[PDB]
Amino acid sequence: IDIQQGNVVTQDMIDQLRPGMTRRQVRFIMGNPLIVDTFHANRWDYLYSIQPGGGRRQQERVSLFFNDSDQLAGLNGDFMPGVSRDEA
Amino acid sequence: IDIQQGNVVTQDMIDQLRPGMTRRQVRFIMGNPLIVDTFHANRWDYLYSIQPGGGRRQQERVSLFFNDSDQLAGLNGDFMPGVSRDEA
Repeated sequence: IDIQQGNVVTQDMIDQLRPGMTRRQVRFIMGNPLIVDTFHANRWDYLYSIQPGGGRRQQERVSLFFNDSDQLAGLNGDFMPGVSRDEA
Repeated sequence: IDIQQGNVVTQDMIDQLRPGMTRRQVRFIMGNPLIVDTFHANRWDYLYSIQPGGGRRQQERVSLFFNDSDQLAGLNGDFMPGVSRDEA
């Protein structure tokens, strides 16, 4: 008991989330959000080198997202660790 | 072909990043960002259950961040997978 019919969000649902998903896709997986906020965010973009010394054309892209409190809240890039949950 | 002196960003620097870091802490680790953008973002908050039959007081918190493209760009929560990089 103790939790009503549909509000139970599980770790399995969180594990299905992937970067790039739209709000509609998240709503299907997670259900309706409990609280929604809008604010001014900042994104920081970097070129980075894997196996340093590889040259300018071998660089890849990473983006960092900061939230309302100006604290790091997201990492966009191509790492392929077998993404289960993004992070936190 | 060879990148210039002091803007070489490595995988090791990305691995040091953690959620909650400020822009000043990131700037120390990563150097000055290549491109900076500001936009309107959305955050979606959820309570979730760690295991089935948890009860209301055993729920934890997860926050989802959506970027300018209305795509999932970050996750906030408590997972403790030994965060190397916020997945992407």
